[PDB]
Amino acid sequence: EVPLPQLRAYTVDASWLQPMAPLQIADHTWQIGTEDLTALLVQTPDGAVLLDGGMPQMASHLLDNMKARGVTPRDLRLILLSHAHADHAGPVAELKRRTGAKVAANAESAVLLARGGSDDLHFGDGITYPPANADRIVMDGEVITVGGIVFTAHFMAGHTPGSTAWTWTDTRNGKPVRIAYADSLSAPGYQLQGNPRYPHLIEDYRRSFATVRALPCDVLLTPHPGASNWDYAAGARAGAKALTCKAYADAAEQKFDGQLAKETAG
Amino acid sequence: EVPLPQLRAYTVDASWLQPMAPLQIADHTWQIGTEDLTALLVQTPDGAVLLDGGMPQMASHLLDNMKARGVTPRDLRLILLSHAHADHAGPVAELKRRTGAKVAANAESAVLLARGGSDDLHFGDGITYPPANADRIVMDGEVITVGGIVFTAHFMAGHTPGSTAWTWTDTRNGKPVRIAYADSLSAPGYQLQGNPRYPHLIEDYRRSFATVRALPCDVLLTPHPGASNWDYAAGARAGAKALTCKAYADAAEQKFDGQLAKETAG
Amino acid sequence: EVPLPQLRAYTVDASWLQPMAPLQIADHTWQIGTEDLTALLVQTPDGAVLLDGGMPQMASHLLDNMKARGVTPRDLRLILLSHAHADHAGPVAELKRRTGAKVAANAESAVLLARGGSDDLHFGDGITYPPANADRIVMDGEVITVGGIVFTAHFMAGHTPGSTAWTWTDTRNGKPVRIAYADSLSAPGYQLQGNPRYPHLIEDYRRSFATVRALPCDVLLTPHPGASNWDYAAGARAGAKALTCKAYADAAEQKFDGQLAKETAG
Amino acid sequence: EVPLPQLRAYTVDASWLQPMAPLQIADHTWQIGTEDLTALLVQTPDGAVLLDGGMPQMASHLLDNMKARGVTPRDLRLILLSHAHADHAGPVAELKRRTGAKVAANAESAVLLARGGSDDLHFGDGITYPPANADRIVMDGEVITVGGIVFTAHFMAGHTPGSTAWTWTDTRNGKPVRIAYADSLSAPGYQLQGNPRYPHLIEDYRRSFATVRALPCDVLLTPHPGASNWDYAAGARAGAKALTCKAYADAAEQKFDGQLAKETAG
Ligand SMILES: O=C(O)c1cccc([C@@H](O)P(=O)(O)O)n1
Ligand SMILES: O=C(O)c1cccc([C@@H](O)P(=O)(O)O)n1
Ligand SMILES: O=C(O)c1cccc([C@@H](O)P(=O)(O)O)n1
Ligand SMILES: O=C(O)c1cccc([C@@H](O)P(=O)(O)O)n1
Ligand SMILES: [Zn+2]
Ligand SMILES: [Zn+2]
Ligand SMILES: [Zn+2]
Ligand SMILES: [Zn+2]
Repeated sequence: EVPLPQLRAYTVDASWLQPMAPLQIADHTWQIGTEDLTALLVQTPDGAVLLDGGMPQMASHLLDNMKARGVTPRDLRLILLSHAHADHAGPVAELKRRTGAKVAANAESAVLLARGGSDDLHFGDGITYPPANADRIVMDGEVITVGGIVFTAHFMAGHTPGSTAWTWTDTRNGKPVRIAYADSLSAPGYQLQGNPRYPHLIEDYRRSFATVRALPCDVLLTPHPGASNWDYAAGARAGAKALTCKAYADAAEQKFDGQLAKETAG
Repeated sequence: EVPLPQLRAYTVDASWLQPMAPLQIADHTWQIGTEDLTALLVQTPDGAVLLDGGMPQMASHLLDNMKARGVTPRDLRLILLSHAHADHAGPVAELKRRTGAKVAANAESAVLLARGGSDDLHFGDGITYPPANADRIVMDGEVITVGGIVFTAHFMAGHTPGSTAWTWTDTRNGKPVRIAYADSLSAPGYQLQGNPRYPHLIEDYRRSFATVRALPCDVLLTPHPGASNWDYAAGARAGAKALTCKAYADAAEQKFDGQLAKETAG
Repeated sequence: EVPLPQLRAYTVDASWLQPMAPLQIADHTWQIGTEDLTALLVQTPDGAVLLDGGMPQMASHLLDNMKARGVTPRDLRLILLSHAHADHAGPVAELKRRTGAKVAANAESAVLLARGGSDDLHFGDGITYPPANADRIVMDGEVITVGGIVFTAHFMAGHTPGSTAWTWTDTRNGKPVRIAYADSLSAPGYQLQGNPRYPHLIEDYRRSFATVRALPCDVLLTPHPGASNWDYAAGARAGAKALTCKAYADAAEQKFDGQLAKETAG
Repeated sequence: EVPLPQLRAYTVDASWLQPMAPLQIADHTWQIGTEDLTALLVQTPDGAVLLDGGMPQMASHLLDNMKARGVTPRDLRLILLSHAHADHAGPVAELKRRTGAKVAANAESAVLLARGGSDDLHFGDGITYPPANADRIVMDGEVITVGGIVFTAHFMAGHTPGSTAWTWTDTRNGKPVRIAYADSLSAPGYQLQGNPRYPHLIEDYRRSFATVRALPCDVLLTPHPGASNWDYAAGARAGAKALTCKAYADAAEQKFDGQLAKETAG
């Protein structure tokens, strides 16, 4: 006779968990996550901002890289998120406990974060992580300012209801660089049509392709670097092959249309 | 070079996950969990109560056994807990979504439940589960009444700060049976002395031994049946060898004293 | 010298607090709130649903009217909300404590409900109420079924980010009646243009006028009955003068356009 | 015919709302609240701590006094609480939004804080305030360290289940000063005996008198200064008549015994 199955851990490709030293993107913006998971540190004269943290076990590595950059735990002021899945919001609860950081997120991301990713619209309880509370709720197009760097929220619902693109302007060589950190536009194993948990899913993805296409976007970054053709291990040429926001959105829409056709067939 | 380790799932002995048919304890009280995890159903003319649910993957099995007993999802009114660890409160969030059930717990258990067992005083984030909210907060000695069965809370802090014994009076052969569902009194791998996260840990365990010793207790049940010498697979003799509350408390205190001595040596 | 001002209570017109006996709308749908605040009871063979509860002090009155209708506290299964302001969600926390009811709401309404209406985008902390937790989060167009009555959520953001219309089909004289419970479309004292807390406010109101115009709508009801020209004190002619959803939306848009023009001038 | 009563605001004596300039207690410790509500600022080389905030409308005044002391919003690191009633935790939610501050509290205080003081064991929904979340849960006897000042929690349940005394050592004239910020020991209008919401109320108060009597206590402060015979308007003699912790506890117990006798008679 047969016992219920053991709980299964959320396991990922090794490269997603491979630590890297900080990689500079612009004068105040650094990649400090792993080879294949983005975690952006933005350093200001008035404290630091983190956009995404990657997987739950990455907290101490993030703190090490912040230290290397001159950011102590007390200096971390704000955490922002692309979306509240385990491989991007994983270490947020632990980072809040170990630093001065407060979380800003939209309502959808906040409720998923507070559930630790449980009762996911598509994954159920298969991919969970330590829950955390949001300190500030943001609305579409709202700005947050830290040390004079202005971050704007652009909602792009689909991958999760709370999926967000974050944009800000940094500098490089004395010239402004408009950075767009755009969320995933994938739908991995999702039921797209007639989904009772997400009835307007397709309409939301279509709007989000348009949103991403139109972002202020000298440089595009994504939570998985491969999605925007970044190679974090490629040093001085890490961002050389990066997609524009237009090309990223077009690729995502073409992929999405193909998935829809397959779902209709399958 | 070396990636961060993969997340590790909370895995348990097979017998902890082995489904069993309902085993009657008294006229209205049934064991409906697994061979080695207690989940008690108390059926009243005015709805049902569940005390503990076991592991997260046990939700559907619990619902099956309730159905077998004549309890539909709408009939489940109340969930009570021994303590909010993954192997006793595991399926609570899912049960709340799939039934009419509301959760009553003390403040300590409620905050741990809402974190999904994360940031545990002793386990860190090693043993987590889907978070759930409590609908009612109870105080020490408070009663809750369902269909005329009266449940009394007896706080017994130690194993967790929110550890609770639940007592009620059922019947068997026309005579009252005072049932005591006493929580774990173990301290598995805990730092007992000078623990910065739990400075009065030893004082709390000592008080809890006294509390358990004095419970109204014709029949003792525990979240792990082995702790009270129950054998759920032994049919008509399942409870024959069960400890008294006095003997359970004495055994736990002797074990605890030995662990203290070993900690001092080790 | 001068002390800080005393806290000021949220006071309302007397008619908003004037109890009324249940007024039947269709075969299973009743108005059970006050003369000028809507609270709809929908009775099914499988339990009851409440849509809105009015002000915080209305809980006991609601329970009295439910009792008069044959609905005991245990029979109330579900609370739905138009929006989470004090004069519609006021008694929700108390109703959850005193009944079997669980709350279903969208993410925006859930986070405002959990704050008890504090940190409102427009009112600050001026209009607060006892906080409550949502048991189920719903997405736009999602359905909830109770005793065979099907409720559909239609998001209509503006008055609050989480403003929702609820629609369902009841019967009257053997014929179907498509009921639309549409939220407020007012913006009382709001900064409409360039609002940093709600940057897309005007775009959201415009979309919501279109949403309301298109609802399945044999009979329109609104949280303030006057907004849809209901007169709950008018007995057999209570709903005689009621607006269509089209006329309600058109009136709201004309009002809104006038407010925009005044804001530009003022 | 008669409408339901209007909501009634929580109004207090004018002196409770009378702003005062900062009054120094020891080298790093200041009273910065009102004439009759304590709010203690402790300034360290590594950020500031606030113990209590008074009433909800005191947030801006607190921020003004912090500014006068050289503490900017970003410098406020930690809020601690005596108990989570409206006249001590009132402005906590707003302070968290406007500063860098995180809240540390025990489980009981955290759950009451998250409800905004609603569903109080004794007051019901009569005295509510904006809800806030705790960032850190503390256990009895646990320490928190900021800039080298060590704060110790001493639970003293009774006035609320989560009532806490906070102790720390400051300096004055080159000598250590052991400061005890002891919570209220009052029971205003409480049912003491046989209270179904608080069955061990009397036992908890008795233990708390003993706890307070034994605190390290060169200087006693209380949330209402009058309770410890402080006069914040008396300048250089503000603390001259202050009670010892022993005398404060003895007075509270004598008062409590009298209230018990009256309850038995009345
Ligand atoms: O290309 C992307 O956007 C992408 C790539 C891989 C995986 C995913 C999502 O499943 P995650 O972001 O939740 O991991 N998204
Ligand atoms: O004897 C007991 O009380 C016992 C036995 C085994 C394991 C444990 C605790 O680790 P759990 O209750 O969290 O599983 N406790
Ligand atoms: O016509 C309406 O929709 C209306 C009427 C009066 C007041 C209001 C809003 O302020 P409330 O719904 O928050 O009370 N709205
Ligand atoms: O002496 C005291 O401790 C005292 C004095 C006045 C009022 C109270 C309590 O009601 P509060 O602390 O909730 O205001 N307590
Ligand atoms: Zn994802
Ligand atoms: Zn345990
Ligand atoms: Zn409103
Ligand atoms: Zn108080």
